[PDB]
Amino acid sequence: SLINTKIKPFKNQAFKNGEFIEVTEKDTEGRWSVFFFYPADFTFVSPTELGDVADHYEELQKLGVDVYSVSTDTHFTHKAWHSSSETIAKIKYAMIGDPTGALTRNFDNMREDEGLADRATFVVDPQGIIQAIEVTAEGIGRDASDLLRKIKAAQYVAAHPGEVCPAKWKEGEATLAPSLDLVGKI
Amino acid sequence: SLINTKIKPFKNQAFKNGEFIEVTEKDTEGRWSVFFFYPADFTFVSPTELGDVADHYEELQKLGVDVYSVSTDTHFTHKAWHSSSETIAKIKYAMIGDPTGALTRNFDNMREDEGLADRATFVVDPQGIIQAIEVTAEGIGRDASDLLRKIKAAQYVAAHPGEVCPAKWKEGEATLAPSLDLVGKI
Amino acid sequence: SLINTKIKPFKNQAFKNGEFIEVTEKDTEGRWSVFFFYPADFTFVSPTELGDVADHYEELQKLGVDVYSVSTDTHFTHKAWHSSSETIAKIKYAMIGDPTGALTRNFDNMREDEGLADRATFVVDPQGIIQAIEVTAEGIGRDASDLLRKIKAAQYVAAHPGEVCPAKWKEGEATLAPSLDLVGKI
Amino acid sequence: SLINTKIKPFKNQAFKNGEFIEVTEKDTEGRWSVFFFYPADFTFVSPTELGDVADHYEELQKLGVDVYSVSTDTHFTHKAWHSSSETIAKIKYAMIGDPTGALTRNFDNMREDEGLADRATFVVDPQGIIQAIEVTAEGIGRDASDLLRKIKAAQYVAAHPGEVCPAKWKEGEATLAPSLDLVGKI
Amino acid sequence: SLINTKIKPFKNQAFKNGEFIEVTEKDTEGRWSVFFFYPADFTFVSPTELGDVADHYEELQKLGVDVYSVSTDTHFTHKAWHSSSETIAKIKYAMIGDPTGALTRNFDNMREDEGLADRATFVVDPQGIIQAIEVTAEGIGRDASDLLRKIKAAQYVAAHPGEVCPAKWKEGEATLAPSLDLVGKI
Amino acid sequence: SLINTKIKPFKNQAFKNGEFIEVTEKDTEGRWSVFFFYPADFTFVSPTELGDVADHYEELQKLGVDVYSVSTDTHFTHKAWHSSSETIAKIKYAMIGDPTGALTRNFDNMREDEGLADRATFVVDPQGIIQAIEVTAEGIGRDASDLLRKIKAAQYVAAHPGEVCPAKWKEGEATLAPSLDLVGKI
Amino acid sequence: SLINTKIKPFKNQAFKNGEFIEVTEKDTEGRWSVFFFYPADFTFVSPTELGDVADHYEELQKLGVDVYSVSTDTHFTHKAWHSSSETIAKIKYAMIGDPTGALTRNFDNMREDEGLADRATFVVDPQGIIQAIEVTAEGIGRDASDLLRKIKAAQYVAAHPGEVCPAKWKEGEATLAPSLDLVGKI
Amino acid sequence: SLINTKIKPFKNQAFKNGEFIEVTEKDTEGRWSVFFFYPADFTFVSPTELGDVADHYEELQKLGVDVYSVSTDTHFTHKAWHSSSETIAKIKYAMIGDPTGALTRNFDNMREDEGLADRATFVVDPQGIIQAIEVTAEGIGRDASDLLRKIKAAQYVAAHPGEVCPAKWKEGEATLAPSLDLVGKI
Amino acid sequence: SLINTKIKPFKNQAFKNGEFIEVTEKDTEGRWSVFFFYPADFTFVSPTELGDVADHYEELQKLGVDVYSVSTDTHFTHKAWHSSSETIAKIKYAMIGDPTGALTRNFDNMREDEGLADRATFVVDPQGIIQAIEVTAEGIGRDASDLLRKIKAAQYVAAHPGEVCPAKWKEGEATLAPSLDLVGKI
Amino acid sequence: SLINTKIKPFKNQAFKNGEFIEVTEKDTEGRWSVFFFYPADFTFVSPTELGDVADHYEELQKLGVDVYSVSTDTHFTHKAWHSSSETIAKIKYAMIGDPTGALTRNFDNMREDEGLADRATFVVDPQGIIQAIEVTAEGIGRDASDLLRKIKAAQYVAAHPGEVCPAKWKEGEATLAPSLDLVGKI
Repeated sequence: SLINTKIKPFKNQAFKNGEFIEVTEKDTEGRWSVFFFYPADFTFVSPTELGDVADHYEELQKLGVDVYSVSTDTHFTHKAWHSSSETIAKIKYAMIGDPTGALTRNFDNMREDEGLADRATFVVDPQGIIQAIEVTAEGIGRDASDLLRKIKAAQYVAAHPGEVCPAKWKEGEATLAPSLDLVGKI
Repeated sequence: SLINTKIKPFKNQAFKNGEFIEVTEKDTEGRWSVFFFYPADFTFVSPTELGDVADHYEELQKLGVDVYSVSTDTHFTHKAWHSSSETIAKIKYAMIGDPTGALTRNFDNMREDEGLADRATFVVDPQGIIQAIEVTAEGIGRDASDLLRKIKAAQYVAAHPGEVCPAKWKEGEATLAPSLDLVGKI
Repeated sequence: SLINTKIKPFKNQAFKNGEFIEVTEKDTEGRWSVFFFYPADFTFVSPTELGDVADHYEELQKLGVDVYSVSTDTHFTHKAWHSSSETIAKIKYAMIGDPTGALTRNFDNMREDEGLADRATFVVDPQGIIQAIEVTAEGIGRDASDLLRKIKAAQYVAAHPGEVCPAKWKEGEATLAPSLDLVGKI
Repeated sequence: SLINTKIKPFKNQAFKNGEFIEVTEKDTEGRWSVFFFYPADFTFVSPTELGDVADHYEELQKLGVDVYSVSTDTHFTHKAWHSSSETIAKIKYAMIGDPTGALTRNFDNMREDEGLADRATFVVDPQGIIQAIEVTAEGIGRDASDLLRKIKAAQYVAAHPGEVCPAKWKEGEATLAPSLDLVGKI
Repeated sequence: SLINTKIKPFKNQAFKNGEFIEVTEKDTEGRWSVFFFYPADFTFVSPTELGDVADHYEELQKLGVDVYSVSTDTHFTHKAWHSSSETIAKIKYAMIGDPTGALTRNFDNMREDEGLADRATFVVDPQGIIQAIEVTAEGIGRDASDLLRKIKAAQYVAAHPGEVCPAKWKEGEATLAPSLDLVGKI
Repeated sequence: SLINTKIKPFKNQAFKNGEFIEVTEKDTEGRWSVFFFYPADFTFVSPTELGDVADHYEELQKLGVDVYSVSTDTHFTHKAWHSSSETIAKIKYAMIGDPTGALTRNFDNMREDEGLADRATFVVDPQGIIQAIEVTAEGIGRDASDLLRKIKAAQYVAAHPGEVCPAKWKEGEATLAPSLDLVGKI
Repeated sequence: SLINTKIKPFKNQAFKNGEFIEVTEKDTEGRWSVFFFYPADFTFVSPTELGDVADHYEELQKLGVDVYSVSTDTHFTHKAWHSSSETIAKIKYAMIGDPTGALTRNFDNMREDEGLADRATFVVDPQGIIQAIEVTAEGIGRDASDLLRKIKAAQYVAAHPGEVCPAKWKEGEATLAPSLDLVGKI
Repeated sequence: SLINTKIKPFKNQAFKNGEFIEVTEKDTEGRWSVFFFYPADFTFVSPTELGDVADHYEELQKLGVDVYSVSTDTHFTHKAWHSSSETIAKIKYAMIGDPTGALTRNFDNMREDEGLADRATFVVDPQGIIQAIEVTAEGIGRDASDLLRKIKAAQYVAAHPGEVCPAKWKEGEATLAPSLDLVGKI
Repeated sequence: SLINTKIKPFKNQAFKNGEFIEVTEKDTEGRWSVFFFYPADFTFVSPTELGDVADHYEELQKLGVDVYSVSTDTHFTHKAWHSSSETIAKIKYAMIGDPTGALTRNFDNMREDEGLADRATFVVDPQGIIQAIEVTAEGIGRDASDLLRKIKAAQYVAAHPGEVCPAKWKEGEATLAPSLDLVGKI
Repeated sequence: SLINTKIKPFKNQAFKNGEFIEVTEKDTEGRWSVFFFYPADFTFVSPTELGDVADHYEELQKLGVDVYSVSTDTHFTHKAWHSSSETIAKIKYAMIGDPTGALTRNFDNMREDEGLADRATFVVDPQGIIQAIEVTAEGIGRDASDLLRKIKAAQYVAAHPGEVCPAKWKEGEATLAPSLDLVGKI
């Protein structure tokens, strides 16, 4: 898998809050990032997923997490989608266009027979290492609240070497401190 | 991503409720299956994840879903861990041993430098097609509840061709019906 | 050059007068076809080129010519564009989506560094042979009147073997009857 | 195709206004150039095409555009043809001989089975970049007026970065200015 | 060299006494042939050579010999040259056009850097076997008289197996009858 | 063809006027040379050919032309043949032995199924460039007088740049002076 | 065979007397080493073998020999086994975990179809050279006292260059001094 | 390792009790075999080992075990060695000669830089499966008694399906009956 | 070495008793044959060797042995040499001409840098198997009497299976009988 | 053939007059050497051949010729053979062992299917060049007296440049002085 591997350099145009910009791996350095891939603009499941992420974007930014949604459509298409759909209109993060498919292939996420990216999400830490991955079938929407829980645990372990987050962990709950004595006792 | 691909043939020994059994892809045919990979027996995060799934086993069995946990330890080791650990003793699903690492590699889930599988979960349908995937870093435990939501979502899309489950879908909530009129409307 | 070569098999989804249909080379056999490639939807020059063609569609149809616009965007995007743009709304011909870029590559017309098709037009006869080709730079708009002239010339030499259309030929003007005596005399 | 690519180096013999000269890519550097390929000397369609260009040569020269006709015939043959045909007689631009076919293949315009070049026109800017391409079947003549419209549009875009020419643009007509806001509105 | 080898199949367009015909290796079978290669039409040395051969055509036809001149020019060019030159107009044999260079290459006679054939002559017997080869530099004209002496010698050995024509041999002169007795006696 | 190419270096043993000498490319530098190949010593046609050349040796030497007869026999064999054949005895030039076939292959003159050289002659100028080539069948003898005309024609054009020898040219006749004005005239 | 070859570099985690340590080839430099491979933890023959060795561990240490048991199980497993089994509990040497199977493949001792190491023992001298090898089938336990005999013999020939140990050799008994005179005598 | 693999086919000349014979794999089928390799005849350690094996030949024969000693010497050398050596003379089993090194290489036992076999012993059961392997360095002689124990253990397991022999097992001691209940117990 | 290998098919021209013949391997089948290679005709050591063999030809023929002398010269040269030399004149066996070098190379006897065969002798039995080989430097002549001792020895072992000829063996002396007693005795 | 090639470097153990030594190409530099290959020790023919050579050791030594017998047996076997055979016991030259078959292969003298050298003899000069070769079948013994003749003739041609030894040459007999005049007269 790509788990625990460094993301690859990339260069893409994106639509973000009314303007076109260029995004590269340099923009991710030193930051937590979420690469949110979806099949295509103007579809059915994708907007509700992108809307869901938008509903948690202020919390993600406060956590120092940037979000980049990615599809194989052009940034021009994203711009138009943003103007015509009310749920896409609330998006204030960068919507990356990946028409050559290089960003999508970098994440091993292209459905070759369709020219579209699969429904996948990648959490990337400040050193660019992928810490959590989620991929679902075409007809199955993702859940932003699950993404957030995983991000908080990833941030928690980064700040607490020697500790690990048990299943279901949430801020305030007990963690584990790996030791030779704890081996077999849990 | 192995999303939307058929699982490959396999034959592994396993430990299940007191005895050793052989498990192959034939056992998965016609059923919903969950392949739950974890790094190693007698560790910290893993036990909590395995117990968490055990807590939902009744629910999963009622959904006609079989659980197969997998690690590169042997089935002998799984039996030993099942005797000495409170949490592991409550496991009633099959614990597959994958010492050759072939099962783990079939799922592109091997940490080659460690000889251990990554923390990955695969939801597989009755036709052997992978419908959902989740992979997390070593120190981040999974949450069985998220898994259950995706499973139900998958079973719903399988039972209702023409319908897809939007973001955060839960049984009882509206679904979407892809059509030409819906394009751009959501 | 692809001049005088037969078009290759293809299968693509498209938007046409309110509905999504599938187009293959079988749909072009026995008819005159114009493949009209453009970079991307929601752009600037492309809209004018598509409208210009739509302005001549009545004429092209009387001539028994089908038109297929092609871009690497999806058919969903075309539909959204057909609804938000007043000039695109007048397109009554098929708008083919080519997200995998296969069709575009068949016509050797892909700008690989952009994942977008170049501004090219191909006139194909009923036998599937390419009789005319036009390609212009990104910022230069094509002229539909010019396309029509080429089509009529191609249709003339088609129906009148042994006869060829000289420079500036139009419907009704003098043609040439290639013979040994005329050699070197013009 | 070769759209937006730089022309390759070449060195060929040509007949021009009563004398034999050598033409290389250095001759095109700093100037706008049209490479006009035709199948063969002493034929039928070609004559009317080369003459049509000669009729527009004054205009082309005023626009700083040179013209180079090309066929796989030798320069000797061009000289004889110029001195035996009233139409070819009025040609003042360079008539290049490409007996090795190298120039023709550089432009990917060789009919390998006949050893003759196809009816292709290439508009090359002062930096050697190909900005417009036209290819027609053997029995279809080209129109020099169409060529002039493309050169003017090409020259205009080169002189006005940030501006593009819509379909059917002519000197003095409204041009487009690609903005983020214009996306989807045109 | 190609001495004593069978010519390869070919299919070219040629000019012969006011008309255009097709020439294949099937037209040579059953007869004596002379393949006369020259650089280019409308030149200097070639006409004198083609004319010289024309001055011996009568004698050759009597000897059942067919002459085919070959250059990389087209058959159209040959027709135009026939008309414009006093010496060329008296050519009654077939003038083959080899624009693809295939025929010239079958005889290993192409000057690759010029795209023109070298000054070479090949004498081929009724079975397609090359019996004599002559090749001279660009500025060295051939002599039809010598061609005839060789044609006669070739025809003599063909009709008199066991006998060979010594140096300088000519019709009605002492030939040689190879035998074990003559070894080292001549 | 090997026409207009430079001979390759070589180092062979030869028999000349009663002694064994070594001949290399150096020996040809700055001198006109004729490489006279023949199949084998003690044969039939070859003696008469080698004798014919012997008769024109004065004339050739006077013209600054050296003669080298070549066969795949050794130099020992040449001496023996020079001592037993009245005609061979008159040979004053060098008889090269090419047992390895190297020299013969340098001139692309080997009958591979026999290990013997074909009946071929090469005229080489002082710069080592092949200016004339003649090859005949096994049973056909060569005519020295034909060689001299070509040698003279070769020497002429070498000392009269800009001028070319027409067909049948002989010392003391009208040569051609190519130009843009003589194109088509002749 | 790997007999008389140097061990390859390796890096593994081990369990030793209550703690986890890292072992590499560096740790064996300058000491006699025994690499004791076995199939899997929590099994039947293996425990008795490991215990057999533990019972000889004091004598081995007096001989300056370190012992490393190796299986493809993890070091966590070894710890659990050390706590749960009475015979394993008496092991005071390092228990190496080799989940990648690298150490195992270095010694060409992997049962590829099981992902388990074979029942093999290797004696390695201070310079890392293998001086003795033993491998038995899955069902055949090894005898630690035979190991010791070979170790003592390996140490003897090492400290006495010029002497070899005959069969059945025990400390104190006669040895041989290879000489030319001793050839064929014994 | 070659453990648990089937021996390959071979054909070698051997010396056995005064005469020369031929041994092949066929001779090992249905019986127990011990392939005893040694470096060279007329040496020091080897004689003592071969003699040791001789001392146990009765015991081995009663056990149904055939013994083949192997070295890269010829069978001629073996005979001569069997005459001049008191120890070798007492050998009554087959002494295989393997000058091509083929038999030795089948058992992966060749010291390539010496052309001599290493000191290795293989125990092969009636089905040709290698059950035990022992290899010692040049100066370390083997012990026949340990071979016997291993053979008896190999025979006991073969004759007692479901049982395995623990460390230090000898006829009359406790064996193990692998079962799920025993996992972790020993 | 070629010793004990079968000769390869060949077809060469040869001179034998005043006539030219063809020799192939069919000629050698069922007969003892001697292939006598020498560097070149008309030399120095060769005649004496060929003459030496000729002095023994009557004895050889009586023993059913044929002789084929071989050199890379032609059969014509052999004929000439047969007339001019009193020694060669006595040769009654076939003198094979091998101008292509194939026969010589079949016997791995070519001096590549000279194009001449080395001084080698090969004795070939009726089944085409090479039983004796002799090769000497350029200046060392061979001795036919020794060739005769070998032929006789080879014939003896062929007609007396189980018997071998000791060193110096000659018609009449005692031979040896390979067995088991004579091992190490002689 | 290895005739006229330099011997390759080698390092081998050997038995020489009661002691083992090491022989390398160094030992042959500056001296005449004879390498005598034979199949195997303790055989039948080889003994007589080796003794025959020993009978000529004095002579050979007085000539500055060293002898090295070679077989793929070890030097240990040679020693034992030198002690159990009256005739091998009289050998005073070096008996090289070549169990790796490397020395034997350097002289292209290995019977691959037996692992033994063929009966071959090589005479090497002070510069390490092979001047004479003799190879015989298994059952054909060599003659030392013929070897001696070739050795003397080889020493003569070396110490007398310009002279060669005719067939059957023995010291004190006529030699040949290779020159242009003698060509053909012998």
